Amino acid sequence: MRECISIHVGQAGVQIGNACWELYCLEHGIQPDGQMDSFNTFFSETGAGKHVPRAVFVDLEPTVVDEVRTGTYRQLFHPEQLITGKEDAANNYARGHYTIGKEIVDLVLDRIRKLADQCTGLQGFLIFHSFGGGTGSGFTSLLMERLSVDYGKKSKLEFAIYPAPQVSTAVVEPYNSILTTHTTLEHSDCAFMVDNEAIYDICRRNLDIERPTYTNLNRLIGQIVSSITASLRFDGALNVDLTEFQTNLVPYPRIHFPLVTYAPVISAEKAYHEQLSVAEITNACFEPANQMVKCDPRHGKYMACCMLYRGDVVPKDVNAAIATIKTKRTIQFVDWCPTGFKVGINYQPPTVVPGGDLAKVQRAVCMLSNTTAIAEAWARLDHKFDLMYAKRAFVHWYVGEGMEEGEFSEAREDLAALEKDY
Amino acid sequence: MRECISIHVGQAGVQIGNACWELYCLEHGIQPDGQMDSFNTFFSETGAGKHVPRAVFVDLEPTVVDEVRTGTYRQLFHPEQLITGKEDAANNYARGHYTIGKEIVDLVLDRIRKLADQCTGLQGFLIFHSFGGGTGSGFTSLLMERLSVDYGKKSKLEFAIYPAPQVSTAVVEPYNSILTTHTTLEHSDCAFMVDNEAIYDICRRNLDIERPTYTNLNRLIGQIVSSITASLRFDGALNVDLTEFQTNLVPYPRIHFPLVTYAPVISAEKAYHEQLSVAEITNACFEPANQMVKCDPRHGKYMACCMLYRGDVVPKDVNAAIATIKTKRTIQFVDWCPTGFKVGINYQPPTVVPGGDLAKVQRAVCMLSNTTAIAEAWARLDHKFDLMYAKRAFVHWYVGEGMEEGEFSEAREDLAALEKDY
Amino acid sequence: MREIVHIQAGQCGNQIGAKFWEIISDEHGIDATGAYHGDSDLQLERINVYYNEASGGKYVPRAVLVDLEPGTMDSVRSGPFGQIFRPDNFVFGQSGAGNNWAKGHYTEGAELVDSVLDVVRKEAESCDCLQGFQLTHSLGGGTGSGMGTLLISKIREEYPDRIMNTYSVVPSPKVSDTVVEPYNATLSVHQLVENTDETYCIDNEALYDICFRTLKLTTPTYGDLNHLVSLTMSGVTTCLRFPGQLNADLRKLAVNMVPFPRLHFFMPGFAPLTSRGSQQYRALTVPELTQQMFDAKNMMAACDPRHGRYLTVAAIFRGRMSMKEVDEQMLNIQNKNSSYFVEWIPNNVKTAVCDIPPRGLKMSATFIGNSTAIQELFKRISEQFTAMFRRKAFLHWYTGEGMDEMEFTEAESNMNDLVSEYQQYQ
Ligand SMILES: Nc1nc2c(ncn2[C@@H]2O[C@H](COP(=O)(O)OP(=O)(O)OP(=O)(O)O)[C@@H](O)[C@H]2O)c(=O)[nH]1
Ligand SMILES: Nc1nc2c(ncn2[C@@H]2O[C@H](COP(=O)(O)OP(=O)(O)OP(=O)(O)O)[C@@H](O)[C@H]2O)c(=O)[nH]1
Ligand SMILES: Nc1nc2c(ncn2[C@@H]2O[C@H](COP(=O)(O)OP(=O)(O)OP(O)(O)=S)[C@@H](O)[C@H]2O)c(=O)[nH]1
Repeated sequence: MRECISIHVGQAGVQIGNACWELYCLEHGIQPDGQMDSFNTFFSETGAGKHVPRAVFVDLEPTVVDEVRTGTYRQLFHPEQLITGKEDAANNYARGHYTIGKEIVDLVLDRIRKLADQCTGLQGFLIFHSFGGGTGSGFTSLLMERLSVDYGKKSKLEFAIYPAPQVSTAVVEPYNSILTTHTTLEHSDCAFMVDNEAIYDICRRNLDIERPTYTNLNRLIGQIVSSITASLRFDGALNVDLTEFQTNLVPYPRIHFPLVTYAPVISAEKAYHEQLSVAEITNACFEPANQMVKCDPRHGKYMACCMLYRGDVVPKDVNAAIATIKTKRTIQFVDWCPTGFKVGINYQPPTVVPGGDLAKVQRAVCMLSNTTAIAEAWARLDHKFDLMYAKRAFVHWYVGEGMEEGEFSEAREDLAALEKDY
Repeated sequence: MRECISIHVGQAGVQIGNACWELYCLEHGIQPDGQMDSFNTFFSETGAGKHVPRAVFVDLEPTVVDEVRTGTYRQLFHPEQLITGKEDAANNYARGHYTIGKEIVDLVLDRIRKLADQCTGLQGFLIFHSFGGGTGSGFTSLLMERLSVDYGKKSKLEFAIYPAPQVSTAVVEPYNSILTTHTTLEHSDCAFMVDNEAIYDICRRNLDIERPTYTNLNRLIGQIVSSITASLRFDGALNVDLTEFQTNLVPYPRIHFPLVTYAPVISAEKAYHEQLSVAEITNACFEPANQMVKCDPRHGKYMACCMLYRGDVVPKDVNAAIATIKTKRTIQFVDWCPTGFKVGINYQPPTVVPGGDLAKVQRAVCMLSNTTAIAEAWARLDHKFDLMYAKRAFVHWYVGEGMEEGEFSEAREDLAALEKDY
Repeated sequence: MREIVHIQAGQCGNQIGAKFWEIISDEHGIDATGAYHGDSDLQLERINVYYNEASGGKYVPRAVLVDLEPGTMDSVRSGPFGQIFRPDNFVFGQSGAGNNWAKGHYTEGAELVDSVLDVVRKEAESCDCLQGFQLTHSLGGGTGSGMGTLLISKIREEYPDRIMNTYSVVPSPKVSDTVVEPYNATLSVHQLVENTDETYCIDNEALYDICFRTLKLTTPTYGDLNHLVSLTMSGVTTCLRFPGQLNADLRKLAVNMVPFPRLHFFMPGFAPLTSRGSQQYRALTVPELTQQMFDAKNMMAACDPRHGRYLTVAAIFRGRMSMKEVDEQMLNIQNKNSSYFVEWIPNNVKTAVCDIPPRGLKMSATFIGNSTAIQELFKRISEQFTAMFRRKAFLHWYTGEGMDEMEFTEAESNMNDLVSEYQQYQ
């Protein structure tokens, strides 16, 4: 026995946390109130037939928190773990990092500290947020360094909604993205991808949902986190811990930004049309378009590859499929990283939702790597930042939060050094 | 056995001395009259159950002295240690330095000399005053050089109320500030910060006192001096003397202006909301906004850092917290000063007042350093002096006290040389 | 939560605010008296932003009515939905500035500033959190511009952190309704460059031509202008008032539209706008709107953006569609309108969607864009001001109210600097 803590900041973070808790509740049979020992990794035993999520819901705006506290799962969540803000940063990293974040970071730090107090087997921290959101950038970053300074070497996992190259809710998104990336770089143990446009494209072409909604995105995150945490929440042939995830993909602290991909995303009518075998599902998932990242991995080199099989998957078939994956030349690896393969097998089949896009299947695989194509996105973001900051636009907004342009500039050069480190 | 002498000049100095003596009396259980051996560092044993403060209260105006001699602590203070003036300098350094100060410096010099006569273990001198006040600048400076010439190398500690960049009671404050700084620079062993605006901001945001009063400021000084003098007034694991304070932070006589900060400043209702651990309180105190100085220390380099823990604080936890403070890059130090850390541990918990803003706590830490950000304030003051003296305004007031503009100019260049010495 | 206080100046401003209020009563399911009858919880969940908690299950608009004459006062109160306003919000003068900025700002504004500040402070304090303000007035009129300037100055000196927008009505270049209206526009803009965070410029002749041609009406009236105004109204404020998959507010738009503090003038937009025998035949799809987003026909403030360059574009949508179509449409808009767009502001389209469509339309689209086309309008205003100030004509009316020469000189210098900066951006 062991536990983990999930952190949700901003609208995207709150929605993601709610969806993930919906998964964890329906997978273990939790009714909306909390009733009917691996489920203790995310829920706490007190009283009689009771469980509550080990999470904190915080946002500078109370709209999403109000929406959460109006669902049928009010009884499921403790009221005190929901935090309501008053002044949304409005896509401003500095606003949510200094003006409102500094006076509300205390209660959250403080009581996630108790969440660790009753969880002596705290494996790590889960963070869900968005770069585009000013709250989800600033408050998330500051609480990230607060976690680092209050816990030391404790493992921490970040799930960030990176704005897409052509999808941006706010035009000031480069400022928030660069600022948060420079601020939390040294402490970000592992940060993933989310490309909204790639999610929409995959849903429209794979699930063939011409009119999807953010619920599809919500379980897109939900199924990813479920596949990641199945090892901790269910036994398997070779379970994988959170520590090994950062051990394999962080030989150097500078590069800790791996991309994620799921296989498969198939509707029930199309699930009738295809049953999964290891070779086909892996080679489909390794296909660049199947990746939920809008960056072709074949442009650069591959760091490492991690497989997360769940269900009735034969390890020998895994080895054979992975080998025949290796031999083909569409896949290339760095010279000094010949053997960077870790496989995690779990016996728990992926869980379905009623009325969901995904189809109920006994087996699945999670696609886990850090390709060099992320450098393309980083360079494009840096170029956009240079263009839109060259005339110094929207800077006065961050100035009114009380800093001058210097920190913007050296964050730009820090991220440039990160980009050229490849 | 040993003693120390506290000097109070001007309205601010008199109020500060009164507040500090209130602390020293309530900490040791002194009733307003003086009754019920470490308390002998500030009080003298004569007769039966008697103690009186080892202090001199002097001001060019008798308003504050009259206010002091009308409180319930008339019996506590000897009448003869209160000095009443007749002509306040009215925010004029020259007036209080020549016109009225020169004919009343004699009795005070003279009888603080007896205060040293019966105190053979005189550790040093404590001086409390204000740069903005003409009395607290001129008379304080002249008595400072008189102390230097009548005692030689005796340690002397100065507590000055430096006017804030945007808070100034008098518009002629640059004249008094520059003049006193140039006059007492060579003899000022150690001078601190007081920023009134920073005090108000911290009280309004940390203590959440929307309507504070100068009593909060009075114990802001009172708690600072108590934390400084706890080593002399109470034993500890590693007590620190006044001499070591100037030994560590004055490798060169030019730079002897360290800033001070306390941790924490938390009300009783918020004290219910947070209990102190070493890592969190230190990292909060090192935060620039927690500093009671309106200068961001991250602009420049750090000279040295001194910790003054009081209460049940583990030295091993101190070392671990200080190390993890060192590793993080928000803190930087000069190349030729790698090891500038001194830690003073005391077993006496900080003392509370009834009806006070601070909450009664068994442990506290005092934040003690000399950052380069003081150069920013010095440069801004010099620039304001240049602007408001360029047309030679308010100079005739100092002329009527009988000097020409030259000394103003070379004081300006002396402080410019001090500024560029960084 | 995020309460917004409405202040209306001038007869046109009062009519516009009233029409807004009936439109909000439609959108939120409020009858002519104030009772709620909406069929969905979404209308009444965020009713507190524009309404207050009234006893007896009622709601009253958070409005402030200001005028120097009670003629339009009585017409508005006796008109439709006049009982939904308490008599206290109606404060009026008795002299009338007579289309004079100086009179309405100093002579008659002296005894109205106290009343307007008292009522706005009452509205601010009686609410939970005032997110911002919205003002409507006409720059062509003299009194309304003076009230606009005075109120923005008092708000800036009282609530410097609370942003707002001003929906001023710039006089039409083609028609000189008032001889001294160039002075009114001069002083109003000189105060707007200084007391307003962002401003939408609404020009008459453009909406007149839209009603004439796009709507195909042979008898355009003030009613249709107020209707389209209320559509702009709802289009901007629906993201805050109604739930959305991409939630937005006035603060988001202000952050996305203001690159420099003096560069804050934008030109609002609405679509689709089609008649009965075209709507049943037109395509009720996004492309029919994206061909309508960028056009000099359905264009709001009479200066062609094609001559200049767009600064950035904001697009809010209300209906039932997916989001990727919007993103690819915006990308195509860039691809084809690259010359008309700015090269150094990539992806300058601000995309947000409100879930709830307006009453009676399953889409409406509000085009919030900024272009250097307003440079032409400002330059023409400046040259007109120079033309009839060189002759020193009609200066006596202003100088009799405590006016001065070089004051107008720095006013015209401020517009000169503004137009020079806009040209430099171009
Ligand atoms: N993938 C995904 N992203 C979402 C979802 N909801 C919101 N987002 C992200 O949120 C961004 C919009 O801004 P928010 O993060 O909501 O900002 P906010 O919550 O208002 O916080 P502030 O900007 O500080 O006021 C978009 O760019 C999305 O990337 C969702 O359901 N799925
Ligand atoms: N922090 C703090 N400062 C004080 C307090 N009381 C007075 N001061 C300082 O005193 C200054 C006002 O001038 P004074 O020092 O009182 O001058 P004075 O006592 O009249 O002496 P002269 O100017 O020579 O007449 C202010 O700028 C404050 O900085 C206090 O209670 N707390
Ligand atoms: N769109 C629209 N414009 C209007 C309406 N009423 C008046 N206007 C325009 O406003 C301009 C006059 O502004 P107005 O507010 O009447 O000046 P005023 O200063 O307030 O007039 P007065 O009170 O001193 S007499 C005219 O050019 C007219 O076209 C209206 O109901 N809708």
